[PDB]
This record gives sequence, structure tokens and C-alpha cells, in this order.
Amino acid sequence: LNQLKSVPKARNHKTKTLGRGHGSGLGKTSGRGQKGQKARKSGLTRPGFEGGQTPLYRRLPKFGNARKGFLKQEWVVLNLNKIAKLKLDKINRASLIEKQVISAKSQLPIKLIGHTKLEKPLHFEVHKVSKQALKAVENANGSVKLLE
Amino acid sequence: VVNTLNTNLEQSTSNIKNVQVKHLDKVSVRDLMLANALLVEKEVLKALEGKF
Amino acid sequence: MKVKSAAKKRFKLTKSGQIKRKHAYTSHLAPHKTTKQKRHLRKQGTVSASDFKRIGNLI
Amino acid sequence: MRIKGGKQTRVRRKKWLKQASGSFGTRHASYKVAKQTVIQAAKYAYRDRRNKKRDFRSLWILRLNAALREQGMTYSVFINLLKKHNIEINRKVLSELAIKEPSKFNLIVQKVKS
RNA sequence: AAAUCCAGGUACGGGUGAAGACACCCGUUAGGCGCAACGGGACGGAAAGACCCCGUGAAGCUUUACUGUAGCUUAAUAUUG
RNA sequence: UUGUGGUAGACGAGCGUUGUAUUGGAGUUGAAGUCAAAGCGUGAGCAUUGGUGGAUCCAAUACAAGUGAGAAUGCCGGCA
RNA sequence: AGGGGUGAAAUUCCAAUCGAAAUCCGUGAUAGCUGGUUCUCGUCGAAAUAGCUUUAAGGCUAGCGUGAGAUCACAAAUAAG
RNA sequence: GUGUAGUGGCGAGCGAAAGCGGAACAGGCCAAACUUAUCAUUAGAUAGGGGUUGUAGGGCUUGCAAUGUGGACUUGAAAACGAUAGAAGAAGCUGUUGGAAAGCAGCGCGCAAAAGGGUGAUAGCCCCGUAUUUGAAAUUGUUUUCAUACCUAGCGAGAUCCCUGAGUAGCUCGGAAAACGUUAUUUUGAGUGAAUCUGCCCAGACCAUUGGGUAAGCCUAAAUACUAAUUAGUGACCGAUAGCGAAACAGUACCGUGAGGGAAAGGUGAAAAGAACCCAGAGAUGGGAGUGAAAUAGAUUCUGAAACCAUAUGCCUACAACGUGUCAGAGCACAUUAAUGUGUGAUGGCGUGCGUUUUGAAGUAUGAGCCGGCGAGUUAUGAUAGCAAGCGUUAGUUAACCAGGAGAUGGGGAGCUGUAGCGAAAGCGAGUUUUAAAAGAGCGUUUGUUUGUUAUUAUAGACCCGAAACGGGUUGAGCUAGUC
Ligand SMILES: [Mg+2]
Ligand SMILES: [Mg+2]
Ligand SMILES: [Mg+2]
Repeated sequence: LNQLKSVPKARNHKTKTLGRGHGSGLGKTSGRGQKGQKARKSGLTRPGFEGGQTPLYRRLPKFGNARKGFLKQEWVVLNLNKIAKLKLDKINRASLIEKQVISAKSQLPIKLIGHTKLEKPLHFEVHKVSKQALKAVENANGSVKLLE
Repeated sequence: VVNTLNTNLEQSTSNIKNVQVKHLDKVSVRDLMLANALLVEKEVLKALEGKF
Repeated sequence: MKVKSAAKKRFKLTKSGQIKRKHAYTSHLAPHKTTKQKRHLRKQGTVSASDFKRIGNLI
Repeated sequence: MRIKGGKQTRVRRKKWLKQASGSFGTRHASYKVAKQTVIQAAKYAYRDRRNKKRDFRSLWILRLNAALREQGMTYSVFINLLKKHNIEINRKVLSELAIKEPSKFNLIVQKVKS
């Protein structure tokens, strides 16, 4: 690129120098306004604040948490709207790791889902399937095996 | 650019400020486009093709 | 930033913005509010555009 | 890196000082007063660039009325005899300068008497 | 030496003006520069008003303001039969 | 063709500084710093010659900022 | 010998300073309160209002500015009815 | 993991433990039974052997198999690589400008040595060095080898036998550490106080089942934190108001009784070749002379700006109401970055500074005496939005760490964002929540990630400077007050 002269396409934006004269704008006040609280150093009061008035978040009641102190048991999900693009049969753990859909260092239950039609038959052994997802995958003359 | 990093050549060319010998994996974009002249050696063509 | 602890317990963040919230005026006094008010305030709504920016950057 | 910047300040204040010469007292010595004097002088120049074309017109009017009063008519009557009839687009700077070379402006004052 | 000082070549009357003008508008007077005086003015100098008010300022003090506490006092308990 | 006053402020386009990296170049036949002059640009600014001074400096493209000074009863130094 | 001392008691004295010494440290204490904040040109360009606020010299939202984008016609202004 | 679970006048805020990916890797030793010896053997004590624990182990009886591997380990001997001084260490002349050549030009040469410094101006070949090769009488470091102590050694059968850390664990009342603001867990001031392998403790009250682990004894290198010190080196670090306060005889001068506070300041020349000698003057000194390329380099010692002070060429000024200029305008004197030139300005018209803060300032509001220098929107880590780039529809992308010249980069898929959302939640699923309702309503029925740059913002002092104060530690009764 002839280092004696190298150029980008477009990245050099106007830099707002705050204390550099009225000619450029941003004169003595540096864009802080005129003699307010913001104008003083360390202005811009606490993010959630409405000047003494009860702030919005403090007025509203709290959402409850029924299952308290627990983490929702995560699921790994195969949506049929995209699995067709993944050309593979006998979908299982021994294969999904090769396609890098899931990772080897993961012992997690596998769930099936989706309403879209699918053309070529497939085969799964998973833990849960939706009702109409099972109907759709069976209508394609596929199969599914329910692992506990 | 070189693969085996011969020592006869590396021992030479050391005092010559303009020249420099670098391994195939030691060269950078700046270290290459600054040369304006280089002598690639015979085999690294295949390795460069593989690495693309 | 540390998420404001008093914010995440009132604002379930829904898909594509539109922060959700419960309604107030539902915790203390029953008789002073009519059944119309009582069965409208039980449902939840979003936050208006005025406070949407100030709440979104707080979460 | 740390920057001192001695040349630029000296050059700038030298230019500002040089803009003002012949000024009384310390005005031509101290930059802090020289800049203010240059501002005021340029304001005065901007005002007088309009004032001078406002005033030379009046000067022409005066030196034309003075000549016209020696022929037996006033300046106000003159313009009508130019405008309404014997139409001319003769400016007031030459309708005033022509008196300085007379016997030709009297042709103007007599032509309008028709 | 000293405090002081935006640059000055620094008149008076009527009026105007951020509301009492050396500089403005209209008039009147006034050769340039000293020295000794005397203090009317330059809202003359020194002192970010000590009075008054504001600050969700400070300190000191007071009490049947609030919350505590040193101390004093009473009980249970170990030393204790 | 419509315009082109402007404080707070919003946006765009630029000048200058010191250093770094690439090319190019100048310099005891006198560089930089300094002064002078009746030079040139829309503006930040940029030249030309002469005196002094005696050893580094300039141009093009990017990058990096301890980068631009009239005011803070500012500090320091000098002189009224 | 200092949230201490001393006081024939005045808020006296404690190294020219005392309603609580001097010096160092936490310390670049905080300040909704003053003052300061430095190069250029071009385009556009307000508000001093409403509600709430231990709020009134402050703040949040709305109102008014500006940049990007959309709506061109059913939207918005201008006359007549 | 993550700003997650949680904790919080549920306010300000605070913030894990698992799990995963990495750096490093070593586990041993006592008490106790049992037994030997010695203690007025009342041992209830001392010194030996034995044993060091969870798929419970050890002791007790009776056997089998072993002579080893290993040390967080003793002595010497040997080897190796260093550390503390050094030695060798290539290559050039001529000409010109010049005071001086090393500049520049012409013709050559060396290179495992074109780092640096000096040499009268910028030297690969003038010198010291450099790359490279070598060098230890003496002290000392590290590792390896040999022998050498000390420690260290497996597997069976029997049998209600014994031992397994007591003012201990728990429990009560007060506190605290753990992310918790007293809560399972840990800790303790007062009190109280067990069990012994069918045991005891634990799996955020508590009980049962299941499972995990065996407290109330001790020690242990590596990854880790730091750099006043030594050696080498580096810098898009400072260059005499900067950089440590201190480039120099700096914690000095100076102030304070004392704790303590605490500055300023450099450069002749190439080498003194520091100005013999003459004049003036008492002398300092100045003018000559001399050295010197330069004496307007002369010790005041590189460069020398402005404020300020003087002197002079040209023009103007002593009837003049002046924010001092401006637009016109003679006269006068000159000749330039050749330009409808410059210098001055009798005279005419007009004309109440600069920044601040204000509804409104020439202001009888405020700040600056002038000049010069220093002096205020930064950085770390995040989030948001704009612009552009890379890769893209089972996408994108690394972190720590390792290797790489304190480089780009390669390895590292641990994670992160997106791919399906709704619901407080279990759950369901292109649906889901509410609901008797599949009605109705709310949310959804697809647009990405990693960067660079800009702007804004959050925690950090977070544009600059300015308090009276607050809390802790020290120095002060030499003045003054009281007392002896
Ligand atoms: Mg300013
Ligand atoms: Mg201000
Ligand atoms: Mg006064």
C-alpha cells in the first residue's frame, strides 16, 4: 500500500475539543451550559434521580420470584425451522458435537421443537418434543426416540 | 523469507542494515510491504498456498 | 456498570425493548378503589417514551 | 511528548501588534491593548466604509445646489426637469464634477429648460 | 520606599443614561508645563460586608428534641462452702 | 432559484505544534532560534531578502498527544 | 499538653495566633456557591414556561433548538367559503 | 461464570460459592492403645520399638512375599555452567571549500564488527570500543554424578478383644467472619455440656431415607507480592519555571524554641592560547596592542525577544474639550518584497475599551500595572448510539496462559452475544399468560457478531483551582496561668 502514503476510506470524525476557544464553538463553558449544577465539576447527578421526588423505580411494586434462589434448568433446543439447513441424520450427541452445535463438555438434556414442514426423514432421541412438532416430524415419515 | 533459517546466510547480512532474513512465520504485514524488494525461497510457496 | 439492584426487581425486559412493569396503587387499600380500577390495575403495562431512555440505560 | 509552543504565541502577538502602528502611548507596544485597539479601529473602518458613501452623496448635493443657486433655480426643481422630462441617468457625482469644468454644465441647466 | 494602576492627551452648566457622567447629547469656558498649599470629587486606597438574607454550610453552647453512651445504682449468674 | 445577523447550543470542514514510521531533500558557499522590511491567502497561517547566530532542519502521507492562552484579587521572574 | 492543662472567672492564658493550640497525615475532604477554561471558517439556531420536588440560586420530565431517517398528501401551513 | 444467585432505612449500595478453562503439584509426621527398660515403680514419669487412619484404619494371634524405589534428605569427592578483574580483535588516500574535513566530490577497502563515544563541522576503514574467540591465583552461586548417612516398603487367615485427639462438639445469652445488615457454615466473652464404628459430623431451619467425610494434634516447596540494592539495556519519557524538592558542596541556604516547613542557580573557546606591553585613571576599569577563524567569543563569559530606559535622521505639536482611532484630507521628506509607494498628519464628518455576570454594563458593578514563561475536558475498565471494515446465514469471536527479538502473530472454543418466545413460577411452545373460554386482551410468529473511530454516560479526585471544618498521630509550661 506504499507506506509512504496510506489512507483509509472514511474514518476520521470531528473531535469535540471542549476548552479550545469560541472560534470552533465550545468556548469557556465547554458545552456545559451556564452556571448550573451540571456546569460545576462532577455534575450529572445519580442516573436514577428525579430531584428529590420519588423516582419511578421506587414507586412501582416489586415483581415476585416464586422459585427463589434457584437457576432455571437450562435446555438445549433444536428448532425445526433451521435444522433442515443442518444436513445430518440420526441426530444425537455423538453427532451434534462434530457439527459444533453443542459442546463435548456439556451434560444437558436435549429438546425438540418447531412447526415448519420438513421433507427428508430424520431420527432423534431427545427428552421432550412438542405435540405438533412430533406430529410434523412423524408426517415426514421420520422417527423419534424418547430418552428419559 | 525462509523455512529452515540457515546459519551461513543469517551470520552474514547481519551488519547490512537494509537487508533482513525472517522465517516464514516471522514476517508481518509491515515487515513485508516495507521491503519494496524480497527474495522468497523455493518451497514456502506450498506452505503459503496451504495457509492462504 | 453494576446493574441498579432496585431496578431489575421491577422491570422484566421483554423482547425488542418495551420494558414491562407492574402497576402501582395495588398494595394497601381496597375499598377506596372501585372494581373497575381494581381489575384494570392488576394487568401490567410498559413504560412511556419519556422515562424509557432513563430506565433502559439504568438497567 | 510535552509541547512548549513559544514560536506560535510570539508570531501571533507580533502580527496583532504590527497591525497597529502609529498609535499613541503603549497601544503600539502591549499586545493586550493592541488587540483591543485593532478591534475598535476595524469597527470604525467598517462603519465609515458605509458612512463615506452616505456622506459623499450629500457633499455632491451641496456643491450642486451651490452652483444651481447662481443660475436662478434650486436643486429640488432641478431633478424634476431631469426626471419628468428631458430624461437622463446622469449621476450626482458628475452632475457635480462638471461645474469644476464649466461652460458645459450650463448646457445641462439650459437643456432642461425645454 | 509604599499601597495603587484597563489604555489616556483626564473642564463646567442643562439633560440623557444600570435611575447622581472627565469622556454621551445641547451649550459655555479653557495658551503649554511646573512649585507650595487645602481637601469637594474621581460612588478616592486598604479589608471577596463584620449588619441582613440564601446554603438541606461550620463551630460553640443549652434542654422535659431524637438516638446512644461514661458514670452511679438493682437483680440473675461464675468465683461459692 | 432560494438564501448567507446571531448568545446558549447542535453539526460539518480545516490551520498550527512536538515526536514517530516511510519515502524525497537542504545545510560552515551558514540550518534552527531572533530582528527588520512597502509579501501572499476567506481565516486559523504561510513565504521572500538582509543583519545576527553557528549546526541541525524542511517537504508529502498516516499515527500519537503533557497540542493552541488576555483575563482565574492565578504562580514565578523582570521592569514600570 | 489539647474533645486537655490553667484561670481571685474575662471565654483569660497555653510561644505575637484559642468558643478551643501548632504541625503532619486520611487529603487532590466536600461545595446545588463565586471566578477561570486557550486555534479558525461554514450551516442552523432558542428559552426564561407547565407539573413534581425539605423544592425556590438546584434537579427530572414535558415545552422550545439541532443532526440523521421516514411520511409528499389523506400531514402541516396560507387565503376564500 | 457475572454484575448472576443473593444481600440491602430492599435506599444509597454490596457481591460470591459452585462449575469450566489455565499457572503449579509432594504429601508426610505425633497422641492412642501394645510392648522394653528405669524411676520410695502408689507413674498418674522419662527414654526406646509400634502406629498415623475412611473403597474405616491401626493394635492382638498366626503366616506369605520382599530387600527394592523414593525423598520436603547428611557428609564428602568429581564434573559442568557461571558471578566477581581482563586479552586478541578488519578495513583509505587525493582534491576542493575552508581556521580546522571527518563534510562534498574521485578512486578503493573491511564486515560474525553500519551499537556508541571521542577526534578543531555529520568518519563502517584516526582512536577507544563493537561482532566473534578466549581468560581465574582467590572467594562464591547453581545443577549433575558417585559413594554416604536418616527416613521410606506389599499381600493373607482369625475374632462381640482394645485404640482412634473431652471443658472438646453441641446447647443458652450477648458479638463477629463469611457476598448476608446474624442465617445453615466458622469463630468466642460468660454459663452449660455428650457419644465412641450399630459411632460422630455434613448435603443454608428441622425430621426420616440416601449419600458424602471422619473435627477437637503438627509441618510442608511451586504457581504468588514486592525492588530501596547490584549489572546490562530500553524509551513516538523530561531537557535547567520541565524532569525526584535537589543536573551545582540539597534537605544545603533560610524560617520556626520544637515537631516541622523549605527554595534559586547550568553552557567562553578547538585548546586559556585568561589579554604581555602602551595611554588615561589612585585603583577597579576602559581605549589600543597581542593570541584567536571570530574579542559585538574577555571571565557580566552560547543564542539575547518583549516589558522598561536612553540617543538620533524625517514630519507634527504651546486658543486646546481629546476611549486617541477611523473615512476623507493638504502641506512636508523620501524611494519600495513596484506597488492606483512609504513616513507624518494642519483641517472636516463620525466615534462612551476588553473579559465576567446580568432583563438590561462606558459604567458610580466586577478582574487585570506592563512584559515573558507555566496554567484547566485526560486515562483505565464498561454500556449506549452513529460511521466504516472483516466474516456471514447451525453465524461471529476470543479471554487467561504458552511459543515468538519486553513484535505482529500461531496454539488456546473455557465462555459471550444470536438463533423462540410467553409466563411470578412449575411449564408449554410459534405459541404462550389471564380466563370456564381454544373468545377478548398483552407479549412474539427473525435480523447478526467482532472490531476501529466519534459522541454521550457509570465507578474512579474525573474540567481547574477555593473553604470554615472533621478524625488520628506527634511537638510545644523557654512568653503567659497555677503550684512546688
Ligand atoms: Mg475567553
Ligand atoms: Mg462562568
Ligand atoms: Mg472605595
